[PDB]
Amino acid sequence: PAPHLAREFMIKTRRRKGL
Amino acid sequence: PFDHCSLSLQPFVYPVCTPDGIVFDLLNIVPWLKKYGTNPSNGEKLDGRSLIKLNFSKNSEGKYHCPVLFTVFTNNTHIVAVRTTGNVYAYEAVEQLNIKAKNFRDLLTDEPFSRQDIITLQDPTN
Amino acid sequence: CAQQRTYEKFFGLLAGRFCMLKKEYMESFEGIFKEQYDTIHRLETNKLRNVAKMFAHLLYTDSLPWSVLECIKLSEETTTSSSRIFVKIFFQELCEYMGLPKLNARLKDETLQPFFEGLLPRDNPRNTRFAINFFTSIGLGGLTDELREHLKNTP
Amino acid sequence: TSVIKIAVEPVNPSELPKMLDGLRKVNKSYPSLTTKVEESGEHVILGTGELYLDCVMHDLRKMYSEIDIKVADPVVTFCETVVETSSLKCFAETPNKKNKITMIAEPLEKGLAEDIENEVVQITWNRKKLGEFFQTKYDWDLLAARSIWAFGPDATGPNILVDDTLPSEVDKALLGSVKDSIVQGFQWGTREGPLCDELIRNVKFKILDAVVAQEPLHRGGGQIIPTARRVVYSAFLMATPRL
Amino acid sequence: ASEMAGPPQMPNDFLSFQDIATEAAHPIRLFCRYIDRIHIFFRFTADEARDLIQRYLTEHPDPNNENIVGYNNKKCWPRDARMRLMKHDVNLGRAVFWDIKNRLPRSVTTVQWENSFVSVYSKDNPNLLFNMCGFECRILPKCRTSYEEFTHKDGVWNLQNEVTKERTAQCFLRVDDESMQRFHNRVRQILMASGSTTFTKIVNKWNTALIGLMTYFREAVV
Amino acid sequence: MYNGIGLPTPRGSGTNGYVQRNLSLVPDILDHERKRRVELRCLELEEMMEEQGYEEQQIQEKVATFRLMLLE
Amino acid sequence: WDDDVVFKNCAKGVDDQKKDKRFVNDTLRSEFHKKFMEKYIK
Amino acid sequence: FEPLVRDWNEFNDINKIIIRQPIRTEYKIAFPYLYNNLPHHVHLTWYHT
Repeated sequence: PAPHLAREFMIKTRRRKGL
Repeated sequence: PFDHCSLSLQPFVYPVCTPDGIVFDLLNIVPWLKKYGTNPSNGEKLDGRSLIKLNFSKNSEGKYHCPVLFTVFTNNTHIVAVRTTGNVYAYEAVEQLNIKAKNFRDLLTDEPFSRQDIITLQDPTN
Repeated sequence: CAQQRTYEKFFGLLAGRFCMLKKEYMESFEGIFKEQYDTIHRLETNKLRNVAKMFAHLLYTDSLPWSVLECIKLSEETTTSSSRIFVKIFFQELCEYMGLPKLNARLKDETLQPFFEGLLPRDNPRNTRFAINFFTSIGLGGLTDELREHLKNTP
Repeated sequence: TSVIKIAVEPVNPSELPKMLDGLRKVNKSYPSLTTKVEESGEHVILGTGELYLDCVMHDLRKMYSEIDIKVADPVVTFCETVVETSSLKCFAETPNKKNKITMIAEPLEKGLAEDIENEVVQITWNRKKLGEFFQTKYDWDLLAARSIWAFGPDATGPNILVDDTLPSEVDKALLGSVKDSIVQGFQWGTREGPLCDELIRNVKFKILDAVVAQEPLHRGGGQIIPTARRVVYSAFLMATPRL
Repeated sequence: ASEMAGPPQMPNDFLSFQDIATEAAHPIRLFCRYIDRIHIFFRFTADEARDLIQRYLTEHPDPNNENIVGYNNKKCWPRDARMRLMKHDVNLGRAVFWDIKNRLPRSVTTVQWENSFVSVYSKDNPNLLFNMCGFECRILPKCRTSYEEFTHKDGVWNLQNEVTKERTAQCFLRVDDESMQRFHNRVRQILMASGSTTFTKIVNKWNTALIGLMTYFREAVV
Repeated sequence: MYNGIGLPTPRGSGTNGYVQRNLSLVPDILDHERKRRVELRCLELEEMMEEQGYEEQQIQEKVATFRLMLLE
Repeated sequence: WDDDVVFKNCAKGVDDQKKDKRFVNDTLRSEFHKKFMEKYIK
Repeated sequence: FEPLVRDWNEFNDINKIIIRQPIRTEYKIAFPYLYNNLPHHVHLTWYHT
């Protein structure tokens, strides 16, 4: 839901590239 | 991975970089040469005195982070170190502070280095 | 569920899915425990055991509110032997599932004091004694002692 | 602006050079197509929309490279910003503890940042015209305008680097010396981002206290940049990053 | 073997030791031999695992990192659930196997890597998989990557720590591919051999095959 | 919508192959800030003075009283 | 441990025995037949 | 119709995916080169007539 798309996106982007 | 030996293949206590590129912990590699003058990285026999050290910093959590940029190291990160220094930095900082400039010195100390003394110990792009 | 020969979690989980979809099942299941307990004396011990297991499963899955234990006013007079075996099987089961530690934490958290009232009855010393001894005989010595500590220091 | 992001990789890792020739060919054919290589092993394509990427992959798979390629599902590229002013100073003194930089940060108001993106107030102006523009347009302070050091990530970026430490600011000797690498580290931290490693947007940085090694020799020269970068990230983080 | 069997005056039973010390005094902790299938459960320390992997790489040098290729993990679980092939894990697998296969004179009997299967539980591998009588089982602790815990349909056993009486892991059960193929062939020969039986007898054999399967596996079937 | 379900052909299944959905689905900061507030006041005072008199004594006089007033 | 074990390494120079690369023109003594037989009979 | 013809991967790692809206067969057909691996004999639909 809405409150946590930012947490989700940053986590996913870091697990994708940035580690 | 970064923090794993090669004769043991488990976590490395005191890392000792081989001049070829394979890290191997001396707490193991001492006996491997004391019983076989060859190294496991290549069955071609080699020197022991050639073993350079490696000094890896730690963060507020203790994870082995690069010196200058403070980027916590992972299993994809490209990590190069200065054989003339003994400290290990991220390939990005080492390059774009010694490739953008011409100052092929150290970055943690003012130790000048030879531009052949950077060995890249782990870089997925290879 | 009750008429079967031995338990399997199918019926509990199915009712659980219904009550977890809408409330009316939660309502009807609190009522269910009420009346089932009150008229349990009619079940032969296998179906009584299966009802006891069913309610234990619901309670530890938290499909029923832990309030419903309000009903066991655990005097000696106010309870038939059949009701006593129901409490025995029920509590054996709860302890064997969440473990004595989590069971103890549950029964010892405060907000459920009002409902655990008659279960941990301290007002009248007679049923206090009997309750404690029953709980011991079945083997909940921990809650037993805590309450006896209370009672011995009370007089 | 191409914001849609698509990762590509051949099925048989043996086939990487042919894929790279394919990516060259498609870069040659398409004017705005962006390609990148993410350290984590990815060859990444930046485009504008689903149909754009569809026809790019059409030209890729069918004509330029007849190799078989797996394609990850799309995502967007993000930016990073703040909502609020930094609450305390985190401050980097270079490895040899010779120069200390205290600098804190805050969110820019849309109007300016969009103006910087529109090139209204291009910094190839002189400080006079900058201040004119600024004090006029956004109730900006004039000594502020004189303190406006840089814009960051590249020639025109929404970020703004400004120094305010008057009495020691009158150490304009070693300041005016090192300001170049100071802004180099600013540009680096701003192109590289703390949160996702994405270009940060709409931020104001204020250098408040710069201790400099007397004669800031190669000590300052080389070592100051990573210090400046950690300064940027630390202010940013310290009081309030956001996507 | 004598520590497992216990003193002749007071034997132990299937998997029991007389004391925790004599239980922990060795890498082989459990052993079961069904008529000619062998199931061993090893628990190694860091230094024991290290000595093993040295003594194995010494005598089967692997420079090009080929140890990963031959391995077999189970292609029936999801990808979150089979073994992960990290160099240390696959090397400890093959070292344990290469050690067990040297204890047997080759002229008496042997042991084969293609017919054997080894599973390692590490800090890289949270699931311990194995395959007993006809069942394909996978054990997952709760401390490990089990952020969400649940009960479920009866494919799942909740294993109890007998000392403190609380659930510490779960075993997920499935039917093995060899058993599924056995059942398929049973039916194949019911059909093949049925132009000489009556309808009632064809159904009698279907009924026997199907009770035989369902009453043995029983929740692995689901 | 065929989303990875049902037989790619309902030929050899012994069924019709119908698919429905699961219906049961659901204080150093303070110090810094205070110093800067006076520092911003120092710069504004010095410039204000030079515009209203750059006689350096005029500037120093106005700025000094301003700095002292702020600190107190 | 490892004391009480009877047979030390039984496989020292076991280095792959090139019949898996020979071709014997004899139907019953070939590698294909030996593997077929060993796989299908029990 | 019947299917025209009939291992490991590192992209597919689900911990790396950002799932907002479920990708349906309409999408995979509208953009057969962007939502599809191994498209062979694929005709390209588009029209805005």
